[PDB]
Amino acid sequence: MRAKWRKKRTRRLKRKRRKVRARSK
Amino acid sequence: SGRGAPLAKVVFRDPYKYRLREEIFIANEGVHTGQFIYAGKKASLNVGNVLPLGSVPEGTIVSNVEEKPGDRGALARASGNYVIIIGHNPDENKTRVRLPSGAKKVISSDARGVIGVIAGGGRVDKPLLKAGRAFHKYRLKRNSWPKTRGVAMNPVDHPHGGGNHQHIGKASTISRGAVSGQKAGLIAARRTGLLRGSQKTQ
Amino acid sequence: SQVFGVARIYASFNDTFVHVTDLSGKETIARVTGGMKVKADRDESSPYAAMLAAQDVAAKCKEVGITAVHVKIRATGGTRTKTPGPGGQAALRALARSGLRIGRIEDVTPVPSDSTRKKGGRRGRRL
Amino acid sequence: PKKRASNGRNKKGRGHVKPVRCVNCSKSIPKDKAIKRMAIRNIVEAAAVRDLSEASVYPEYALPKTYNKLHYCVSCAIHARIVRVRSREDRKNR
Amino acid sequence: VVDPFTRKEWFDIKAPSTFENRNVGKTLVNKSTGLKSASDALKGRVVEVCLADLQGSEDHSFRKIKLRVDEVQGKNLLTNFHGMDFTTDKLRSMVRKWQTLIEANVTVKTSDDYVLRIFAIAFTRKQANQVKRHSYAQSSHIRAIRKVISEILTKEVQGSTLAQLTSKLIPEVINKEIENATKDIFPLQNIHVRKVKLLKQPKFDVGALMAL
Amino acid sequence: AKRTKKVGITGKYGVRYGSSLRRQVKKLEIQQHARYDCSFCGKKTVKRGAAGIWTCSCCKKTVAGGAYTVSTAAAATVRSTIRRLREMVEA
Amino acid sequence: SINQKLALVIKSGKYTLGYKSTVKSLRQGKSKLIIIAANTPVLRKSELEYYAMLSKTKVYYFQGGNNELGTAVGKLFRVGVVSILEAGDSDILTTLA
RNA sequence: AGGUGAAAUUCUUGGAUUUAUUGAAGACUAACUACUGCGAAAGCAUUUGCCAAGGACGUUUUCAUUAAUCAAGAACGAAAGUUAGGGGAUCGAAGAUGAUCAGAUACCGUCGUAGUCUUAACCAUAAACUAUGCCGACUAGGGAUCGGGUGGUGUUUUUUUAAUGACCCACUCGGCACCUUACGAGAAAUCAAAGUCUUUGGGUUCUGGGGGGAGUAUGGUCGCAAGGCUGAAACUUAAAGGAAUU
Ligand SMILES: [Mg+2]
Ligand SMILES: [Mg+2]
Ligand SMILES: [Mg+2]
Ligand SMILES: [Mg+2]
Ligand SMILES: [Mg+2]
Ligand SMILES: [Mg+2]
Ligand SMILES: [Mg+2]
Ligand SMILES: [Mg+2]
Ligand SMILES: [Mg+2]
Ligand SMILES: [Mg+2]
Ligand SMILES: [Mg+2]
Ligand SMILES: [Mg+2]
Ligand SMILES: [Mg+2]
Ligand SMILES: [Mg+2]
Ligand SMILES: [Mg+2]
Ligand SMILES: [Mg+2]
Ligand SMILES: [Mg+2]
Ligand SMILES: [Mg+2]
Ligand SMILES: [Mg+2]
Ligand SMILES: [Mg+2]
Ligand SMILES: [Mg+2]
Ligand SMILES: [Mg+2]
Ligand SMILES: [Mg+2]
Ligand SMILES: [Mg+2]
Ligand SMILES: [Mg+2]
Ligand SMILES: [Mg+2]
Ligand SMILES: [Mg+2]
Ligand SMILES: [Mg+2]
Ligand SMILES: [Mg+2]
Ligand SMILES: [Mg+2]
Ligand SMILES: [Mg+2]
Ligand SMILES: [Mg+2]
Ligand SMILES: [Mg+2]
Ligand SMILES: [Mg+2]
Ligand SMILES: [Mg+2]
Ligand SMILES: [Mg+2]
Ligand SMILES: [Mg+2]
Ligand SMILES: [Mg+2]
Ligand SMILES: [Mg+2]
Ligand SMILES: [Mg+2]
Ligand SMILES: [Zn+2]
Ligand SMILES: [Zn+2]
Repeated sequence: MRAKWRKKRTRRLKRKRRKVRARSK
Repeated sequence: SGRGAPLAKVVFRDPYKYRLREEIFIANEGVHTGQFIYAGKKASLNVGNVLPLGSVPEGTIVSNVEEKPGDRGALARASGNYVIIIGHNPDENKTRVRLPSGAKKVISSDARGVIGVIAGGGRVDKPLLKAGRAFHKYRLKRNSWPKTRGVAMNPVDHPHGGGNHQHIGKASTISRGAVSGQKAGLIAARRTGLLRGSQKTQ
Repeated sequence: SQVFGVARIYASFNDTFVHVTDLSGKETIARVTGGMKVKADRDESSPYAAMLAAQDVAAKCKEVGITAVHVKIRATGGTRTKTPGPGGQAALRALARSGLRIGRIEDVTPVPSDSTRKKGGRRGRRL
Repeated sequence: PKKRASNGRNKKGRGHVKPVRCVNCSKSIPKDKAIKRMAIRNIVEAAAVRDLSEASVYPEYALPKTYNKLHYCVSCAIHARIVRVRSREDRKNR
Repeated sequence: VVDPFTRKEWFDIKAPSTFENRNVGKTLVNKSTGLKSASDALKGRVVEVCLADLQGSEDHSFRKIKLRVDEVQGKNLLTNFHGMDFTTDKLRSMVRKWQTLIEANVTVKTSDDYVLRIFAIAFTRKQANQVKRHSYAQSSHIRAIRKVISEILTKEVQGSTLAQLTSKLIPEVINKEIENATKDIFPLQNIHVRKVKLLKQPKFDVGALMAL
Repeated sequence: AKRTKKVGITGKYGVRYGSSLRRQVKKLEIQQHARYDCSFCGKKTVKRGAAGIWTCSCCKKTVAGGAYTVSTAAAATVRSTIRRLREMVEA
Repeated sequence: SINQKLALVIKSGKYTLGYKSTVKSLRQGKSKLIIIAANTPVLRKSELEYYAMLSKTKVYYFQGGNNELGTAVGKLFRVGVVSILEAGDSDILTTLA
């Protein structure tokens, strides 16, 4: 990881964490 | 009605008898009531005129062209459609011209075409959105609607018939030489699957 | 009382073209390349292959009997390289040294009015 | 630390210029930043030329030149030895 | 073993009646059958060559030319024109740093119906007393020059049919008509006229050419 | 006041057919129903009848056009193209 | 450009607008010029020039439609043709050809 | 023929590459081009025409405090990306591939979808940089240059003179900068502002408070989406960092 691809990482993590919520109610 | 292009009743003086002849063109985009239409070899270069193709320079756009001149129009007739003059062989007067489908034909340069594009183009962009809006499209064409897929039928009805699943079963592409009764699917398909690109063949 | 020709030489890298035409060119005569008088691919533009290219070409001058020629050196040009390749000033001093008589040189590398973006990408060829 | 007032090279008053392509590798470099040098090769070779004006027509006359203006990206302009690393003080001239 | 050179012919050409050395050289075609002839295949061609060899002195090292052959003419051909050019070497020999460059083009018909377009180009020059190292022009001058160079060239043609002016250029003349029209706006060091060519493929009207 | 925040003329279709088709259908439902200017009459009163048929309400002058606009991008360039080629044929 | 030479006549001189009114100024030799919007029909064009042929006046054909001419004469409606009766203090009558 | 350190994938006797003569399409604007110009910035370079806009200068013109900087709220905003039309020459994320390599769907080679142009919509981020808020005042020399004005028996321009226009010379206001040098500043690198500060106050807005966790979570909010804007804590650490020296 350097910043631009560490950012790409926590963009994927921030977005998979975002969509796992939708499976629930 | 039934056609997506708009027509155009144009009238001419019959040069061998005192009366008028109403010839019915397909309206190129831009022609209007009251406009004067010129029709012949020495006619000039504005949309709506109809000229032999050896006259118009390389790069014009014409429509309802003749494969053999005098057939009174066979090509580029659909809404938004047209052809392009691409070259002239003057001796052996024939003109090569590229078509909607991307193909290129060579037709006797004496062939008549109509300058411009056919009006009413862009019709396909809007979705039909309502099944009935298609019922009505085809009620003024022919009984070609709706299509029920062969895979829903019993094998007595269609080669795609039968099965305890809904599968074509065997390859759905048919060789051009199949016999009528068999030709249900992708006849003489030189490929299948998802393309990405377009025409201009060689 | 002597006649001429048109050399239209094309000195790239990886190959060298000497090709003499009629001043029209709609009829032209017997090209030889740089790879016809050697077969290596790492030795296709080498001056030693340009002398061999002018050799079997001038030898075919009097194939139905003509004498002399004009010259037009053109590098790759276009969008790419714009500078004469190696076998250029080799293949010329060959047919000068080869008795065929010449004059009036011109550089006709096609140079653009800065157009049609070039191969290599934005970071270049990274070697 | 900042190395040069002209940081990359020679632009103060613009904020943007259009880039040029390196003649060796095709790297993109903004024109002002590029290092331009004139190639005006004589059209004949090292010596190699007296052999021609024998084969010449024309009281010799000939001698035209070539003109390519060369733009080099910084990476290639140093590999090619066109430009070399100067001292910390040696670094401001024209 | 075909050797398509012995079995093929060798002809000649005049292009003009303008200058002195009207005759050229030669080439071949598969000797003229019933059609496929040198009569039918041949003379859809034209030429490209320089100028000093046209009119002698070497103040004229530049200037290629085009030459449109019209019709088959008796083991010869007289080729009118399909335009002309300059040298891709000598232009680069002019455009130097620390000076402005002007460039103007125009297109004109000839009264018959044969049409063409022609270019022109000039640079700035330092006055004898200059110490300003760059001699640049004010872009108002530049378009005021561009406007009046163009006014100078079109002044000639269209009081011209296909041939009528063709006569006029050779002695490097209009460069003085620009000069007397432009030594009040800015100095201007190089003036020339690089490129022409014909565009109309009109009614050939045979009776035209034979003047030459 | 403001009736629909986003749906405009396609409010008739309700929730049927999916948000994006209504947005495609919308764009051309506007062009199809728009009042245009007459090139001859000057008056902003030409709107379409059937597809490609555009009639100035007064001045009664009909012209052919695009299926949903009086003029397409294509025709406007082919108009500016034969007129480009026309000018070398005449001169 | 030349658009601009007109708005001086409006405060200065006097004018009328329209077919039915300028066709009078011509029947009286008192329209010293008429201006015709480009988009006006040619039938009306051809016939309006005939009056200038009889009224002993030449005409300047306008480069815009009835819309652009109205804004040019400084009004908010279509205008086919305008007639100048007295230019008063105006440069227009010299500034022609 | 191609291409390369070297090669291979590719084309070609229905004749490639090369040459000619015509033509078409789409992009781009070479060389001129610079320690030059313009714009608030992002940016802006072939011609001419139309539409409005603009700074500097000049002014013995008018108004007269109308101004400066700014929560909130707005306009524009590279490239990419989104949607839908047109357009698609080229180059070219993905992909196809041929090499290389221990492996190498990587750097190289050859193709190639999207994209690259565009219209109508979004989108609002770039090391959006001078990493230097804006307004105002003062504190050093120098020579250049762009635009403007003045001046001068000055050089070139003849129309028939002159007037302009180009150049020289002094000055001048306003720029893009630059060189010298610091008295002063500073951790230094360096700075005419980063000076006029423990001799600490001209006016004003925004931002930071050890390093991670983290621009994460949660709420809100804008977006169609990608994502933007706002933004913690538990926990964890004696460093992480700047500039210079050897
Ligand atoms: Mg990175
Ligand atoms: Mg049915
Ligand atoms: Mg179906
Ligand atoms: Mg079905
Ligand atoms: Mg059953
Ligand atoms: Mg079967
Ligand atoms: Mg069966
Ligand atoms: Mg089945
Ligand atoms: Mg199923
Ligand atoms: Mg090779
Ligand atoms: Mg390297
Ligand atoms: Mg460093
Ligand atoms: Mg500025
Ligand atoms: Mg920037
Ligand atoms: Mg009345
Ligand atoms: Mg009437
Ligand atoms: Mg061939
Ligand atoms: Mg032609
Ligand atoms: Mg032609
Ligand atoms: Mg400038
Ligand atoms: Mg240019
Ligand atoms: Mg704010
Ligand atoms: Mg944007
Ligand atoms: Mg963008
Ligand atoms: Mg698209
Ligand atoms: Mg493409
Ligand atoms: Mg890959
Ligand atoms: Mg690659
Ligand atoms: Mg490629
Ligand atoms: Mg916004
Ligand atoms: Mg910042
Ligand atoms: Mg200040
Ligand atoms: Mg000055
Ligand atoms: Mg000045
Ligand atoms: Mg003065
Ligand atoms: Mg902290
Ligand atoms: Mg912390
Ligand atoms: Mg956490
Ligand atoms: Mg949130
Ligand atoms: Mg450090
Ligand atoms: Zn490079
Ligand atoms: Zn109307």
